[PDB]
Amino acid sequence: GGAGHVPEYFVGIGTPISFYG
Repeated sequence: GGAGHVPEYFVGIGTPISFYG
């Protein structure tokens, strides 16, 4: 996400570098 709690790391690359909620 951006400032969430759970990691939005679902992709392999380095796109998802935040957390969602």
